[PDB]
Amino acid sequence: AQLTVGNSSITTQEAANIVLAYGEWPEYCPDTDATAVDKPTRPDVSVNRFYTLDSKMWQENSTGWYWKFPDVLNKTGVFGQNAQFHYLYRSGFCLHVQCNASKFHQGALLVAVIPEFVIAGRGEAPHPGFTTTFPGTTGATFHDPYVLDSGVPLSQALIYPHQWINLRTNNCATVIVPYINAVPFDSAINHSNFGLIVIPVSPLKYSSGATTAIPITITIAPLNSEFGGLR
Amino acid sequence: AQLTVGNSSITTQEAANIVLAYGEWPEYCPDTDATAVDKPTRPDVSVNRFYTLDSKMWQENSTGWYWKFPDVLNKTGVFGQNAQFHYLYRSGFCLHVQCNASKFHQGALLVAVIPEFVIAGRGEAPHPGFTTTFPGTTGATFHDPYVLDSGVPLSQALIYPHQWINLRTNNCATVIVPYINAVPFDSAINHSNFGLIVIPVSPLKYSSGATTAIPITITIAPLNSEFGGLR
Amino acid sequence: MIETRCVVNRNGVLETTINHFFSRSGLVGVVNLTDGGTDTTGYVTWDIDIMGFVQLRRKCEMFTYMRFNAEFTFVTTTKNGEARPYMLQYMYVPPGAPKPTGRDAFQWQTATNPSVFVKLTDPPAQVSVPFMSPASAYQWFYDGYPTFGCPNNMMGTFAVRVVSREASQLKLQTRVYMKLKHVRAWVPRPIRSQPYLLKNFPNYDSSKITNSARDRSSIKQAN
Amino acid sequence: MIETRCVVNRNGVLETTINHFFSRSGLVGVVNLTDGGTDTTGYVTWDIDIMGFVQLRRKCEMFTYMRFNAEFTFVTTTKNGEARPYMLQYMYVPPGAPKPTGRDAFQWQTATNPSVFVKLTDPPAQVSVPFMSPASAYQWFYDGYPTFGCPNNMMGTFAVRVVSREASQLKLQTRVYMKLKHVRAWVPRPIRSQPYLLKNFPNYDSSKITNSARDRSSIKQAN
Amino acid sequence: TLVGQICRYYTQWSGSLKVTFMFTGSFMATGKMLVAYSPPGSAQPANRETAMLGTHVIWDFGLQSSVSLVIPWISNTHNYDYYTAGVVTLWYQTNYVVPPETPGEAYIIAMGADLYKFTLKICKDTDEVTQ
Repeated sequence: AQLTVGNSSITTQEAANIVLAYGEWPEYCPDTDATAVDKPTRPDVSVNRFYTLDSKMWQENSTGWYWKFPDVLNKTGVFGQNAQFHYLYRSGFCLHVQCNASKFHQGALLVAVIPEFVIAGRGEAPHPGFTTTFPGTTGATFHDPYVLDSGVPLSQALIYPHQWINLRTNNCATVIVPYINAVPFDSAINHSNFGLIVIPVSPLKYSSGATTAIPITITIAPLNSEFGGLR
Repeated sequence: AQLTVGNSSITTQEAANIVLAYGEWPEYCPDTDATAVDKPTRPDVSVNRFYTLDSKMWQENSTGWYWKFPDVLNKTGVFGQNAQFHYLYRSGFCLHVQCNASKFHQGALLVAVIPEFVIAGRGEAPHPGFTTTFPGTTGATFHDPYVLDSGVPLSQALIYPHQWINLRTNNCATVIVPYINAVPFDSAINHSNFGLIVIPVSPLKYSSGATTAIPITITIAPLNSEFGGLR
Repeated sequence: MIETRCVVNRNGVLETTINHFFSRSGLVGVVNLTDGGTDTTGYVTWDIDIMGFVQLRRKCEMFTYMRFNAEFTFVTTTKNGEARPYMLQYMYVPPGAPKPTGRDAFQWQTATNPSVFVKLTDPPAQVSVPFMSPASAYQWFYDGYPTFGCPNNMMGTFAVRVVSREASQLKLQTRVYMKLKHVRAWVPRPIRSQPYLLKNFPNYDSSKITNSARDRSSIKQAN
Repeated sequence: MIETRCVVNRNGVLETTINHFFSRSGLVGVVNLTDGGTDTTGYVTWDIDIMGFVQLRRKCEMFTYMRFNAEFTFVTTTKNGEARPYMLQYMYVPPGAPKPTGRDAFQWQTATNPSVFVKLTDPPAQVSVPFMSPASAYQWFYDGYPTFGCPNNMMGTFAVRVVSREASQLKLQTRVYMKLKHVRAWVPRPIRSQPYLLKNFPNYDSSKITNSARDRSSIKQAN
Repeated sequence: TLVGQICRYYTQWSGSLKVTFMFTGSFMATGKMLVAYSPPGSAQPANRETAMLGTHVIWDFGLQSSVSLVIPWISNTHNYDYYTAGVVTLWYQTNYVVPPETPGEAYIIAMGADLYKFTLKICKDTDEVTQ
């Protein structure tokens, strides 16, 4: 299959197997008081499309990565432009994580979506800087995967919308995440709604002569975006 | 596919390709004179189920193996219990032979069912002991596969219900064996009805770094068992 | 214990509901009031906080979002505990309102701060506080910068004093009991396996990390 | 405070109604009763006046005309505040009636002045006073000469004493709480921007006039 | 697990469970394992033969990559230890088979859950939290 949205087209297989986060689809907001006064913007032309990050290199020594949204998209394309200004923001996402690996590679990756995912201090009160809350497009790497760096067991990470990537069976995973918040609109700049996490649970293994590093590619498609008054 | 009989479940593929021995299915006995007096027992609850032996290790130097039935089951489970006592016995079987081997392994196994299979002496008159007639659950290994140790060419072994296992095409084989005897009931302890044989015709070959020994797993399911008066 | 047998029947399903799991009024804080004239303050303020004790803190951090009404009960005694007929005042201070600066200060007479006057020989006073947040729920996990003062999701504050012209020398402690009611919860979390370092933040000791299961001799032996 | 976000939804409309805006019982006065035999009076009278405190005074001067019923509550304590079983008498004196001249004076036994007898260890007494004016409303702005004695729109007076034959040496203060009920209001006014000089009259200092908005550097710069 | 942590808030439980084994090897590795459950009141099996004489599964991870084993019923009534256990074991039916130039070592991940038949009663407080 080939998925074509706007001017971007990605190669991927067609499988009805996906993970709806919590079981609901992205939706446009139920009409509110503020947006009845000013009708919000629902762009899809060049705005809602596939964005593909710099791929990550998984090696035998790795820990794993996380991303924060909307943040990862705050400087990109025409979404980051609308993400700037526009003091009101709402959106869902379509996340596809891919792995290019030969049949001779073995390992597995846990892939999850955590709402309001808060990295804590490893110390006193070392309030974690803007680097852990806003790592940007590149993302961050975990220090203590076993606790997720939240003080929480990774064993129990499976009450979050998730999919395994087992280099034996499947090389890809797709998670549909609706907008999840305690308020219909929020600020995309100072608040990250959720975060995405890829942790190797079983480390990468290969025999000498194989490639020592396996790339992980992320692809982000916004769904049902809405933007507010222009800053 | 997954085959579930009683409390045992095995993983195997679903293929209509099987070998019916001689073309007939296991059947319950046509009514006789003795069993009209005492109605025979036809247990299937925990009795008729998959039994899986200790797997055999096929190496470059091997000869091949045989088993004797009912004997192989005489000390097992609740079948061996009913096999003990019960001076009258009848049954068919379902035999599935499996081989776990990588695509880089080559070789082939002839798998056959021989009724009234009699190992002879290799000498004088060295009457072969209870070890060759009743090898037990483990089984025995051939001395001279070429003659089958019966004084008979292995080339002609193909007038017996049989299937090849060629590590190129298929890794498994299944043979349905009815009850075959000159009398409806017989003694399961002092008479073995038939025997099962796995002989590598083309020896196992691999290049260094591969596993040097390939396991062969046997699975036995009784069919249409009947037992007599209790000793 | 006792009564060792096998239970072949399904249990009652009602005890596992979220609303029953957060019910059962319990102790949310202890504050101490000494009315000493000018050498001692003579009043107390207690900010409303659920996380002050880690038992219930661990049960709210199972979820991302919650909604509920609170019911408070004040059990107040004097030192040795023998009670005498002294009037008291529990004033509630809504979010975004100034708190008492002193015993006789003008804030105690503000009418928008609702109050209750009850003698110390009376049965303990009960009060029902609605859902106070400007969002649709309270959230103790907020990824971003809240700043702005102390715990998250400010419910309010209680202040207690004695009602008299002259300071009565009296030493009080008021136990506060809270019962959550009409509780809704969203987006469940994993339960914390690490000790809490400090309030308001999910810090953990990086050098010493505790493991979720205890240890055994070998993996090939259960018992 | 805390909880900094944007509220996209309409608030509740019920809190802005006139009747809710004047509700919420609050403190309308403090009077002090020392029963000292002949060296001290031994009773108190409190004329009913809303304007005695400027918080609620400012909220009644938002309107020209109002109509309502009052509900009073008496919270009374002794010095240090420890209470003992003494009977009290709160007598209400209707408009146009003579007030007590002394503790044992005959006015206390007049039946047309309604009374309530309650021990000082009991919960505080509550009383409901109707709309008392000969007009259809109370007006604190009357352009003309009212003269005739003290505040405008006389509601009545309360008097308190202790009920005993012999004077009990006891030092009391009675806090009065008033809650307006069924409030109607007409002809709204502007809210006062100047300090109040004195009661009953809207005087202001002519030499020092305060300006309604505070000051900034320049008009061409907001922040 | 979560079942493990929630049970700490209740005095009695009962119902059925589910245990999932997930094999992460190379695609070309192959073999069989025996996933068996010995009910309560018996010690864990001594060899594979006696594990095979009871509730079990033969799982070939060359064909199937993941296997589930439902445990029919478990109960804890409740410092005499009233729960008589019962055990899950893992056996090598075959030897793990590997082609040339692929690691020859893999890992199994285990998971556990409650079936809809599971219930809980008599609330209490967890032994983990100290304060």
